Amino acid sequence: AMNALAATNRNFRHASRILGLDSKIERSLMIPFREIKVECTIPKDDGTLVSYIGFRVQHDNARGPMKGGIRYHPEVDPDEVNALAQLMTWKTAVADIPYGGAKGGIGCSPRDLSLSELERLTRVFTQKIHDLIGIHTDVPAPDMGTNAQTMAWILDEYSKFHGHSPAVVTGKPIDLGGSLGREAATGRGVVFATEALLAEYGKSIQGLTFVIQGFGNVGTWAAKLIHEKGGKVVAVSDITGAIRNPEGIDINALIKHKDATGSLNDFNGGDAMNSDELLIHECDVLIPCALGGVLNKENAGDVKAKFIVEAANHPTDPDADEILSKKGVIILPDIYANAGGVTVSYFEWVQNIQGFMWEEEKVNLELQKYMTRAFHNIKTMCHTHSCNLRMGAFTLGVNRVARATQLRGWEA
Amino acid sequence: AMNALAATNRNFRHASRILGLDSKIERSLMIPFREIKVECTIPKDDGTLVSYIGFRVQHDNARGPMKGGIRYHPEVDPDEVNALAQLMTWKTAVADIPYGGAKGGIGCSPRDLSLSELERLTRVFTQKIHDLIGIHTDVPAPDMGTNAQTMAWILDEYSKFHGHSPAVVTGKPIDLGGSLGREAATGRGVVFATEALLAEYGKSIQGLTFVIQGFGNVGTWAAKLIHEKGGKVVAVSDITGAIRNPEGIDINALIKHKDATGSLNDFNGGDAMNSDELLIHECDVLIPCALGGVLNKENAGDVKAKFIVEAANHPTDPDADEILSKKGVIILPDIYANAGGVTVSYFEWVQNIQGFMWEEEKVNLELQKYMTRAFHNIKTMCHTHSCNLRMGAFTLGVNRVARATQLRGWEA
Amino acid sequence: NAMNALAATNRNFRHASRILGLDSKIERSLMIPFREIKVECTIPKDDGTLVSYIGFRVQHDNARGPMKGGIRYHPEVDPDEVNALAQLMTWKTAVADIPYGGAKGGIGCSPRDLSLSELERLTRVFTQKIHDLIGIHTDVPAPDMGTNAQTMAWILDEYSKFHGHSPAVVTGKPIDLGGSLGREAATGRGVVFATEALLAEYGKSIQGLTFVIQGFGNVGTWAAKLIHEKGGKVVAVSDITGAIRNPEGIDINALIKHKDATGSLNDFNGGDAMNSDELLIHECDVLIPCALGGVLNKENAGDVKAKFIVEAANHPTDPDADEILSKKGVIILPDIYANAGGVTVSYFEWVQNIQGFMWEEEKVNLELQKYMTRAFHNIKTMCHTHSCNLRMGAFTLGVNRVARATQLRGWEA
Amino acid sequence: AMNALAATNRNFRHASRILGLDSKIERSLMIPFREIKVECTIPKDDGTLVSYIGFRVQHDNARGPMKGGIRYHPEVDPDEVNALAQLMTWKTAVADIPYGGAKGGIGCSPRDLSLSELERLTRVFTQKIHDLIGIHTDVPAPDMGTNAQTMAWILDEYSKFHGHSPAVVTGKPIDLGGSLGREAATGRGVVFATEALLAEYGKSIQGLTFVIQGFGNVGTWAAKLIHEKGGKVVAVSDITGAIRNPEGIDINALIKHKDATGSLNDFNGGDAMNSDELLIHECDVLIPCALGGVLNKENAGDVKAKFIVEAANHPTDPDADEILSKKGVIILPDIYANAGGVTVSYFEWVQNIQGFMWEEEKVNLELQKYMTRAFHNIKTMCHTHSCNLRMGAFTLGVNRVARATQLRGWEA
Ligand SMILES: NC(=O)c1ccc[n+]([C@@H]2O[C@H](COP(=O)([O-])OP(=O)(O)OC[C@H]3O[C@@H](n4cnc5c(N)ncnc54)[C@H](O)[C@@H]3O)[C@@H](O)[C@H]2O)c1
Ligand SMILES: NC(=O)c1ccc[n+]([C@@H]2O[C@H](COP(=O)([O-])OP(=O)(O)OC[C@H]3O[C@@H](n4cnc5c(N)ncnc54)[C@H](O)[C@@H]3O)[C@@H](O)[C@H]2O)c1
Ligand SMILES: NC(=O)c1ccc[n+]([C@@H]2O[C@H](COP(=O)([O-])OP(=O)(O)OC[C@H]3O[C@@H](n4cnc5c(N)ncnc54)[C@H](O)[C@@H]3O)[C@@H](O)[C@H]2O)c1
Ligand SMILES: NC(=O)c1ccc[n+]([C@@H]2O[C@H](COP(=O)([O-])OP(=O)(O)OC[C@H]3O[C@@H](n4cnc5c(N)ncnc54)[C@H](O)[C@@H]3O)[C@@H](O)[C@H]2O)c1
Ligand SMILES: O=C(O)CCC(O)(O)C(=O)O
Ligand SMILES: O=C(O)CCC(O)(O)C(=O)O
Ligand SMILES: O=C(O)CCC(O)(O)C(=O)O
Ligand SMILES: O=C(O)CCC(O)(O)C(=O)O
Ligand SMILES: [Ca+2]
Ligand SMILES: [Ca+2]
Ligand SMILES: [Ca+2]
Ligand SMILES: [Ca+2]
Ligand code: NA
Ligand code: NA
Repeated sequence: AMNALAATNRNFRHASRILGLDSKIERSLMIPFREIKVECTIPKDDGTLVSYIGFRVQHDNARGPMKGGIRYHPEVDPDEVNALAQLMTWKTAVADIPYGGAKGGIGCSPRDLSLSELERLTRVFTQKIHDLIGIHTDVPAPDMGTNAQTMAWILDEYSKFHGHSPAVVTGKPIDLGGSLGREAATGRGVVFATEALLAEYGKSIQGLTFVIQGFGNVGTWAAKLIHEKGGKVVAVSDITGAIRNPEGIDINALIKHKDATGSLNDFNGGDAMNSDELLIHECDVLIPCALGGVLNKENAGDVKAKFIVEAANHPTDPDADEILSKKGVIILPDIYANAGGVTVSYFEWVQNIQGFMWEEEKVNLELQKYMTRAFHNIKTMCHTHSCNLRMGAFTLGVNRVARATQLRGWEA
Repeated sequence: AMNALAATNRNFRHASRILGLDSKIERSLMIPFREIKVECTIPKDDGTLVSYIGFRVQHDNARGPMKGGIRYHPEVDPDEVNALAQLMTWKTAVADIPYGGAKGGIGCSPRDLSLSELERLTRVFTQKIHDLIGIHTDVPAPDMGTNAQTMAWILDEYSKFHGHSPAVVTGKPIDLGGSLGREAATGRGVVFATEALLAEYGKSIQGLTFVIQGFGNVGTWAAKLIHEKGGKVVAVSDITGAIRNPEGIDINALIKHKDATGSLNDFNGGDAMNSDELLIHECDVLIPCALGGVLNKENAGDVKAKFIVEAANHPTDPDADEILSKKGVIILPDIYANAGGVTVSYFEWVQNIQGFMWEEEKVNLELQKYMTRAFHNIKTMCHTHSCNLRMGAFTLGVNRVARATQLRGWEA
Repeated sequence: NAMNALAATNRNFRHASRILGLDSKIERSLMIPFREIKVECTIPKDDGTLVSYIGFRVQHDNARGPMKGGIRYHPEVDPDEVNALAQLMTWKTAVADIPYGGAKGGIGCSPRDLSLSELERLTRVFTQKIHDLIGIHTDVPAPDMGTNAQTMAWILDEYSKFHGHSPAVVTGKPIDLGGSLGREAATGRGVVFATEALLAEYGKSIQGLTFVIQGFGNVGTWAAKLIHEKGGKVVAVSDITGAIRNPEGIDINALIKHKDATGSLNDFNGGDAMNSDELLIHECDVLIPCALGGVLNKENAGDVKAKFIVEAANHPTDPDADEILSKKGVIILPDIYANAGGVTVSYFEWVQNIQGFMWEEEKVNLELQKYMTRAFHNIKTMCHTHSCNLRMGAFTLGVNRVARATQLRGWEA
Repeated sequence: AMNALAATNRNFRHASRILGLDSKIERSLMIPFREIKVECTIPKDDGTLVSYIGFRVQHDNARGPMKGGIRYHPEVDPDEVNALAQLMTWKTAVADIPYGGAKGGIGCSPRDLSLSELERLTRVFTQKIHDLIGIHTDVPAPDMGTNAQTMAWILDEYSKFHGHSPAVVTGKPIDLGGSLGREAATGRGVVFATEALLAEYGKSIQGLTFVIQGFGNVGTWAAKLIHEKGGKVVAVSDITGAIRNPEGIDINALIKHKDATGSLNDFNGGDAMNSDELLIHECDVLIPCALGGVLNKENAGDVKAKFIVEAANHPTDPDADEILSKKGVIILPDIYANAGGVTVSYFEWVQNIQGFMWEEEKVNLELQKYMTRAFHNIKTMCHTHSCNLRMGAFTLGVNRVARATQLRGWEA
């Protein structure tokens, strides 16, 4: 259970060492451009007040407007938001999209708030950060605990202060300027990333078994698209519980059952298992799709997967990376594998600022090209620097940010 | 040495209980409106880069634009800036000036920077916070390690972004719209505060002995104006050392000597003394004028003063308060005694927005009037609530802030 | 016959710089204006045909505060003149110890040749072209030659379309639109105060002395009227139409009525026509130029008969004339002091506007007197410190104050 | 050498008389929209101050945002900037790109300034004009003495005041939103223009001899691309000297030599020649790529070229035009032949505001289309008005600006 920012800074310092970065540049790159904490106090439906703290860490904007989602989750805190924001900086650079990195969140439990309370909280948070975000400054998006409806409320409230600004947030509903393909983009990108990786070993998804932790926006689309590529999704978990079927779970039936009952439990097409054995389940490919830090020094040694594809942000800490590398496990890093979301967010933003939307086929074709080119550039760094996939992506992104920073200069 | 924010929060909660504040209002008043941390990187004179982190905590704005200084000191960190900012909210309310509270700082050692480096650092910090401050939003000022020249640079840089804005900062040089009386205002207010307290016992400054920790903007003017009221300043210290004379130090001579040599303890008109027994020196009145938290559980039992007048922000922690109370020591609290600075800053801001400067005698007569009225209001709270001077001031300030907050309301 | 106005003003500035011992880099920075702006101003005439003018606003220096200075409509407006006038505003505001820097603007046009509707359109288009450059705490215009309170009303009205009601963006306004009591008369009244201050140093006063006035507009009429009411004998007056003299003194109130009724000073029953180019060399105790700059120059200065010159116009005496006149024993009270009653009461008008509350005229004129008395005292101090004449006493006072503010602001980016 | 603005105004008045332009419209089109001169004072690396005067002439914006580069050169003065700005107005209209004309510069010698000094000067200039330029107002670019790195500093400083604004300047580094093709664009467009001209005579570049004055952004690319189309570049000069080779200079070798030594002198593949006989050197096509006014009444009669293609701005004054016309020399005018720079600048601006960059193949294909179309419209004007190439282009541009001006109207 390592501190999230300590783990991410360890990876950053490793990448900086591989690159030979100057120490003063390295320090500047670590320090976020701006960290914001704001009081967010709303009346509950019964009129009583509740106060939350909202966060937006704006890590780096050398390569363009900052980009990253907003997490509503009880474990949101400054270290977590800082770690996620720094990862967005490297992720956007690896994807070669013209963004820097940011992240925000509120430490709350959304399932304990009514829809009207969530809307008020979202609008108050927007009132408290509207002057610090913007189409060409910092563009939020969903993350854990938020979704396209959350984004609609941000858009609606932001637009009161600045006029109609569809490009100020991505992950919007289609009817409010959202992009076709954005809902499925992170899971679909995970599929593309997994296919690029497996192809290096002469393999494809068909017939392989997959274990998925988390069953939300990322986990459901990754599970559904892997299954439709012929993969055997043999175990899935979420906050409610876990299920397994060694012949592969009928993911579409699982989605129906989850929507209808609110639970993975009592699914007819699988067996209840202990959630805390999900990550060490037998499989070809393990895909964490929920919280970070879940693969650590305590359980990494029990991981049975041959490949790990990080759909979640920072699911594997650096202690686990070492334990797993010794076990022969290949790890496709978060800052590449889950970048389908922010890549299609970039396409959404482009569509909005161009005032004209794309067909879904074009969105998904561009997503594939970007994921293919990013993986190609990662492999080049891995070869240049004789390093593993995580450090190939991390050095790629750090190097691109350092270049843009140096071009912009340092005089006042 | 107790954590500064923990110490201030202990005092705040006690005050809230005295007032019977609802627990949700109590929590809201603790949480700052907005906390900002920004990277401040400059080239040094030799061209090499140095990176600092700048802070501005905007604690509360219910009563008006936020107000508070900018500290350049190596121990600046988020807990310190948050504690100072919260104290500004109570202090402005105690003074009955139409401001809320804020504070900023950079963790740096100004003596280690050249004048050109300090100017670049000040201008970059201003570039990083200009969108967060403003004449009717948040109005900075000096504190430890900054002075009127610093404020000139903030004014000059801010005005590039928003046009000429003299009232955006106070403590300015007279020639750029500063107020007569502001340089001396905190020390002069300390004198008025001390006179008010002493008169409750039939006493005057004339003939009493005083010990002063620190010899900067606050300590020099407190010592000089006490001396000119006939007080005997028997010991003085600063970062370089300490000097004592039980007959009274010639403060004007000491000021000349300090300016000529940069040190205190080789002064002809006194004897060197160990700086670490200054606070426990025999005196009628002890006036800390340097860092916070210097009267604590380790040394409070050895304090020999009959009265403590808090010129520094939070020089006495709550452990020390309890120890000193049992010894019969009477403590005039920071949020009253040092409020001359922010009160004359209010007058400076008024003069700027009115476009027309006042004579110094008007500034100082208004300062006296405000300090006499605030002391009376503190005494009223002390009598109503049967509480000590610190809690009289804290409850006065918190109550005023809570009242403004409740009038503004909570709907979105 | 005149020196170039900017060369003349820079020669005075360089001399003041030398007296003060200014560093050469600071000297150069203080010469260079903050910002010079030239804009096309094209309007339809009443018959629909187009006419194009060039408008100027030179923002010379803002170290001491919002820039301040009038707008001139006159055929001889050009960049050198506007730059010279703007630089003089910087020193004048500093001499007066008001919290402003210096700017000036203008249009090279002949207002007499435009209809009122054409003048209004031109003024509104000029405002449209510079509204983003000026502002209550940035640059605050005012009248000058060829413009008046009605001109300022149109600037206010057009500017407020872009920025909301902004009374303090311009001074010299009509009283009924936020103007200050006392501003119409302020420059002439300040000229009297300044003259009284100077004469008192010689144990004299206005009563019984003789005065010659060149120009009979906002400045010249009020200087002449108020001098006359203090017992001065105004023995010659000119404007663009002609010149009249009466060695026993002209009835200024009668002359005002005659000029109003006929549009001319000529054929006034209470004086004698004279050659307008002998006006400045007429016998008198005190000569007060109240029209164009550079009118005392190499060609006529040696024939000046006045004992005192009080500069109500901006830069009426060039440095060649200064030197000639100094050898003749003529004492010259400089424009950047003597005519500062206008900008001083403009400051008061601006204060009243931003404060939302207007003053009585008695308060305005009492404050004007205080400011003019204090400024003269400070000029005398500089004269004594630097062993220099009145012009250099004022110039060094202003330059020193601007340099001090500049140094405090600093130079890093 | 004639006055630059007098020469350009003479060409403008000539074009207006060909068009029968209304005399009032003519006068308005001559008068620039807005001329700006600003103080630019910086500390040097040793801390001493230096003051420059920065200029931005915004000549005409009837057809759209104004466009034109920034020159750092000791001969920069108001007449030169006014002349270049008026030429940008006609050039943009000839190219049929939706821009008006502007130009800027600072009278300085960049080679006498350090890189940090150049950066501070550039940033201060930007501070002084940021309120007067903008994506839809006035978009600068490089010119003599500035380059992509200069533009990066303008972008960076401007974005402090207005947020990230990549389209505010063109000629940016690729890694900061620059366009592929922009660096080579002016020289490449010179090639296209020359090819369109020569084709009118059944000629092409291959085999012909060229002389080039200047060897910077424009001269190096023009010479390189001409040589790669089989042209014989027989003489080249820059500020350091001149070389000739009647069999053709190896331009790639000359570039490498120039880079390594900083001089064209002592190039192993050419002979020194007197650089003030470069323009009168025997050749088929003469291409000035440096200062304006270099062909004048004194040397035009000695010109030996058959064609002059004006890559520099206003290299030929009207006295020379007449002398050369009598000699049968054909002159392809600057406002057409060098328009590849601004045309690809337009594509860069488009890419930036669209948030999505183009392939270089597309950039260069569009450049060719635009240059071919502009030449066709110039020939149409030459035939309609029985005038030479300069007046065909000048009348095309003036007529397009006059039309847009008339549509906008004149009431307040
Ligand atoms: N949404 C995106 O576009 C996107 C993009 C890239 C990366 N990510 C990352 O993907 C991960 C999932 O995000 P999401 O958008 O799917 O969130 P979501 O809120 O839609 O779903 C989160 C899922 O995780 C489950 N979960 C929560 N705690 C769990 C626990 N302790 N054990 C097991 N399951 C648990 C929830 O029940 C739910 O199934 C996060 O790390 C997020 O930062 C999201
Ligand atoms: N300046 C104001 O208007 C103002 C207003 C209210 C309260 N305060 C408080 O007053 C105190 C002093 O502020 P200032 O403006 O005088 O600062 P300053 O920087 O002008 O001077 C600080 C002084 O403290 C001394 N000092 C520092 N560390 C010391 C140590 N360990 N022991 C002894 N002396 C030490 C320095 O040597 C110097 O004499 C601070 O708590 C500040 O927050 C300042
Ligand atoms: N108005 C102010 O508040 C103010 C303030 C300070 C200084 N000034 C200066 O005072 C002078 C006059 O300004 P004003 O406001 O009275 O202008 P105005 O337009 O009201 O009047 C100008 C006067 O000068 C006369 N004049 C013009 N050319 C002349 C010539 N060749 N010979 C003789 N007389 C001539 C006109 O006929 C008219 O009488 C100018 O130098 C101006 O810059 C004006
Ligand atoms: N850069 C563009 O995109 C662009 C676009 C259109 C037109 N132009 C025009 O092209 C010309 C060159 O611009 P650039 O971008 O190549 O500039 P640059 O600074 O990159 O290079 C200028 C070149 O001219 C040479 N030079 C200077 N003075 C000279 C002299 N007296 N004799 C001979 N050579 C001399 C320099 O040594 C250098 O080789 C200028 O007229 C410019 O306005 C530039
Ligand atoms: O779409 C975006 O802007 C961000 C997507 C994400 O923030 O969830 C992420 O990549 O972690
Ligand atoms: O004058 C001000 O606004 C600042 C006062 C201060 O921050 O130094 C303080 O009261 O601690
Ligand atoms: O009142 C003003 O602001 C300006 C007065 C004036 O510009 O005419 C001047 O002093 O020359
Ligand atoms: O690319 C631009 O916008 C301008 C190109 C240039 O200014 O150098 C020119 O055409 O002269
Ligand atoms: Ca950073
Ligand atoms: Ca609060
Ligand atoms: Ca200047
Ligand atoms: Ca025009
Ligand atoms: Na009409
Ligand atoms: Na240096």
